[PDB]
Amino acid sequence: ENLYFQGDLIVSMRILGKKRTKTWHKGTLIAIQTVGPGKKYKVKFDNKGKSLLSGNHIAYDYHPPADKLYVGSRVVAKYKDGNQVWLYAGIVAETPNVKNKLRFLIFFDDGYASYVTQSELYPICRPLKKTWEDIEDISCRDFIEEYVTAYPNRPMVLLKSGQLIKTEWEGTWWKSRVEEVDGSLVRILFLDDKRCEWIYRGSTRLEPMFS
Ligand SMILES: CC(=O)c1ccc(N)cc1O
Repeated sequence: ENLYFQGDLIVSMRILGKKRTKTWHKGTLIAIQTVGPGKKYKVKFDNKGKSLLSGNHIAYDYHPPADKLYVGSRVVAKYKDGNQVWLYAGIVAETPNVKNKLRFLIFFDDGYASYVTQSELYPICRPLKKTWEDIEDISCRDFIEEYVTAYPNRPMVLLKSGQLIKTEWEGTWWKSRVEEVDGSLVRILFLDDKRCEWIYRGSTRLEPMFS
């Protein structure tokens, strides 16, 4: 059947939709379709191109109130990529507290982690019951499932600036150095390449965690 209303969604609403590039873009909800127990949402992107999407592949164009966000919430967030920014899907790993200077920690679907503000988040409209089950990469999906279900039990390595450690990249161990710590994240310098990455302190990419 063709619907005009479904839960709090209404045909003609402005929304965000997931493109095949896996980045998220503004559009209009132009149709809602049922096939028995299934629902699909037809979106016209601001370029006139159209997709028929599942409810976990659309998000509201508004910032969620803090009482609606939990560890494990499915969100779209601002993803900082060199000098350019995209909207990309992730999972809430931490809500604001004194130790994180009142920020949200996001674990993005590609395995990147970053702190963001409430004004950098958008809630997915129809998340799955197990919110991690639409993460395409198997190793990223299994990590989130264990993290979210074990919380608040979170093994982490205590690190200090200047500490020499081994860090994983492309399946092997690299000589690296701790440059800075920010809450649950550490900035690692790869010593041969002379470039940095922000990594979660509970990641088995850090040899001390792995051991
Ligand atoms: C270790 C880590 O930071 C991490 C793991 C899985 C994932 N989907 C996203 C992530 O950010």
